[PDB]
Amino acid sequence: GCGGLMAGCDGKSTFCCSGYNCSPTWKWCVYARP
Repeated sequence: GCGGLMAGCDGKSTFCCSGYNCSPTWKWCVYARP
């Protein structure tokens, strides 16, 4: 659903809320920085 700032993601393809990005090494959603 909507997860951001160390939010539980669990999935390298899981999408966060908005502006966040799930990390495959930490399994959570944090700020995105390409």
